[PDB]
Amino acid sequence: GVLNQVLNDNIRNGHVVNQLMEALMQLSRQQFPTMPVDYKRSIQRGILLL
Amino acid sequence: VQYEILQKTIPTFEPKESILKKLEDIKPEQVKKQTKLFRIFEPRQLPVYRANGEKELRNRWYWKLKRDTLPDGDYDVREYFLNLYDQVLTEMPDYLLLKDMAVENKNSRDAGKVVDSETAAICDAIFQDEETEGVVRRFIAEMRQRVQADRNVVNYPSILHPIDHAFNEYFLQHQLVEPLNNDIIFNYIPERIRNDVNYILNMDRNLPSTARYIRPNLLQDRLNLHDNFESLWDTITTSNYILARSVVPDLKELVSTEAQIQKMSQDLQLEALTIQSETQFLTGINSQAANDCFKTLIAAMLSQRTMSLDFVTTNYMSLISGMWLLTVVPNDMFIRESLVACQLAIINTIIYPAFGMQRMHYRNGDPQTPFQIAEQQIQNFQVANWLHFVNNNQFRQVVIDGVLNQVLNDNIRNGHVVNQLMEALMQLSRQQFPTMPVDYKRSIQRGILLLSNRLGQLVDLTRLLAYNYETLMACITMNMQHVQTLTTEKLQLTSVTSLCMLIGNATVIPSPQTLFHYYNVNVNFHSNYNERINDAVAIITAANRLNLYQKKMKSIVEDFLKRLQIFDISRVPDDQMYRLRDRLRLLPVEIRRLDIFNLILMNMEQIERASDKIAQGVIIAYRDMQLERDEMYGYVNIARNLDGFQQINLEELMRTGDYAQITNMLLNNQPVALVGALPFITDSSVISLVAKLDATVFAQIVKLRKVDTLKPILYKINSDSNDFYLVANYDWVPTSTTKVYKQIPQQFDFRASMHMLTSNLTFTVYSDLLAFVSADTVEPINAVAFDNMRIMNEL
Amino acid sequence: MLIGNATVIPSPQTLFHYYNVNVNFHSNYNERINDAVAIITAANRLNLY
Amino acid sequence: FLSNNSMVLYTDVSQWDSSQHNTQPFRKGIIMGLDMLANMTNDARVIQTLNLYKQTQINLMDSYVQIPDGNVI
Repeated sequence: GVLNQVLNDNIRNGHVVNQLMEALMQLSRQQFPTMPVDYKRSIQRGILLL
Repeated sequence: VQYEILQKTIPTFEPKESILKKLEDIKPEQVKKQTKLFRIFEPRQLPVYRANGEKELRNRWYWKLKRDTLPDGDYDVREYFLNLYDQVLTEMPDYLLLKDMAVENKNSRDAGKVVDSETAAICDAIFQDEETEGVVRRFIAEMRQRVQADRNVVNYPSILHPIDHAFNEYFLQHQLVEPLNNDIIFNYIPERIRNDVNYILNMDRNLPSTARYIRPNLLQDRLNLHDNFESLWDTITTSNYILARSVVPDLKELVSTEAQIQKMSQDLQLEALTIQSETQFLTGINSQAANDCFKTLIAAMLSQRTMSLDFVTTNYMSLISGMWLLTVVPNDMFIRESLVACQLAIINTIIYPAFGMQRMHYRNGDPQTPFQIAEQQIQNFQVANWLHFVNNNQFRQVVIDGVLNQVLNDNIRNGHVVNQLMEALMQLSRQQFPTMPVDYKRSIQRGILLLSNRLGQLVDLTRLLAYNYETLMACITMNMQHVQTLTTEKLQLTSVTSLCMLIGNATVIPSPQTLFHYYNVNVNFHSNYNERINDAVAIITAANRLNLYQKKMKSIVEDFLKRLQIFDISRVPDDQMYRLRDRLRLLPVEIRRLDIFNLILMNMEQIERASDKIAQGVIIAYRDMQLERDEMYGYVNIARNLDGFQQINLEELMRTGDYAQITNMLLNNQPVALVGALPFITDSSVISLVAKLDATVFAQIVKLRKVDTLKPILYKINSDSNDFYLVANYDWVPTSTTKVYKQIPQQFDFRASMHMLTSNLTFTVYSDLLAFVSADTVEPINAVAFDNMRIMNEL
Repeated sequence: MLIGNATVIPSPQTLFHYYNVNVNFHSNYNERINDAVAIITAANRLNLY
Repeated sequence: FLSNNSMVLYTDVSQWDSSQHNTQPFRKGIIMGLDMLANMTNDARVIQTLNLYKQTQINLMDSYVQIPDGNVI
């Protein structure tokens, strides 16, 4: 008798974060062609944090 | 004088402080020689009770545990056995000589020896008992030590439980010592140093084959810490880098600074009435920085630590030596923005102004460094081939002698690159500067002449760097990967100019003592690293084979980093420990640890059936069942098969508290078993049997739900029980509800429990393996490189 | 970047508190609705303008 | 960078000498840095010098203060 706002069931378990980290690992492994170098490596490692 | 005193309640703020060391100060290891033989069981006299329950005039020896200390709850029991495995590994010996621990039997025929103090104690005790058969005395009289010295072998008697035999025999057959001869002393040294005729080796000793030595475990990095553990890798890199700086030689006779710089001044033709950019060439031409640069380069290239540049563009000689540097040293060895800036400077003030071009129009994040893009605009063979070589200078990853190596091109080593450099610079000198004035030409060309008048010394320098680099590479055990670090070392090009302008005809070769010290240090680090990995991997792979679910695999990893006395454990986070754990799970266990743990797995339950503080379960069958006869107790309420009645596991109930099932089964008197570690008390009375107390203990579980204060009763009845006349007269076999799930001790067979422990006789053990070798070098002017050609020869 | 290995769930006491509170709120809401509705309807049926 | 969107916090810190943040933590941070720096060199004169600076901070962590008042001290 109560309305309820539920989630997608890949969030109630932490399983979607695996796909997130696959994307994030890929982004770390990728260059940033136009971008500078000091600002780039810092970002790559900041992604590798998560 | 006068004094009056006050105080003030300070706080007490205690950080962890993470006590460190450095690599030369890492003590290697101290070998374990064996103490007593690690017993788990021992005999013990108990009374014995004949069937009908009453008592003999005789006793009997039963196996019992040493140090009954076991907890309540199965999880804590699995903790106990995990701790026990840690204890065994703390007592697992490397080598052991049995004669040190042996003693004399006071009852042997031939006046022989046995292995341990408690063995002889037990033998003497069983000899002095009134009620032991003659056959064990015959056995005790015949049991002695046998020796065969042709083979360097002894066989000693032992008295110990079969599990104990398993453990001790495993220690014997898998003690890691190897026969020692001088050939292994040789072959412990790398090939490249033996194949180098600039080192001579000898010794003044001839060890026998009766000697022994332990071989380190120089297995490589299983964890791949170069792969995404860049903080730890940076730590390791700096911590090896500094050691490498400790071993690079201090330079010999350099040219007189004031004389050389007077020569520079003469060749520059300064003026006291102008600013003259040439003046900045003199910036920082002292010694102690030339040496510092020479040290920084070699330690970086061996440790694989990246390095950055700082240089004031007003000093053009900084750039002019950075040319040479970038040629002879690869480019991925530097951090990108530094050499980008350096190449940009070089382009925009020596090359494109010389061939008469624009400055540049360079993007910050261009995927090409300026020399690469500049390789194609110009049209001149010398400079273009030079830039091609420079841009395509990079390490060669090659596996030599087991270790990977970051080797140079083999065209830099033999100094020939300098000829390309000089051809490019000479073909720049001959140019005019259509865009730039002649004084500026004069300044630049003059600057490059100050370095061009030291050609032979620079060729020799390049050969020298190559030689020392390869020679020091040989004294490495851990493979040397090329992956950029977090952090660089600031290198000043003034120090480079100091180097390039102050050197001549004096060769620095690493002393053999520095080499051997460096080699032993890397060895000790690597062997400590592998052995501590093996510790933590053993416990982790153990813990996943035991369902230890509350355990948090963090303190283990903390211990692993603590025993490596270089890290900051209070400021490495937890996620990183868990990633290290995630890699550690996937590793194989070594043979020692895996075998011992398999033994412990198959026999931990048998060890647990003993320990008469806790029982392995309890049945409740609402029926007046019979009691079983045994002869270390008498009449007991004991079960040893547990077939039939259904069993509830209690750790499942402790985890997930749902007492509806157990409660329903208790109210309606349904038969059941309850499995889990549980204390008990030994009610040796009889009047507490007919009153049926051992069913009363469970009615608290519905009242108070915590099933921890749960203690069954054990109804041992015999002729030492104060009320045994009832069973004698009234002629009733005892009967009881609520039996206990438990096994009995195992009777002591002196004959069958006797074994013969075999081992060696009188070897010797050596640790500092390169102490027997003495080593020396040829005269430094009379050195020679891989090409069979004297280094530090060009004049 | 700062979390791990410590599960914290609502105590049953907190849940019961937050349930009783929502119950009380909802019941108060409907009862005061009923009072207002009755008083309004009586003012409009007894011609109170 | 003064503008309609920014602010600035300015603060007098001259009374912060007897405070609890210039005692133990301050000295111990420096002690830690010296430990790292001692492991960041190979020469012995330098490590001794650093150890002397460290020992100075050890002595400064507990420090008493002569103050007269008339005749007594």
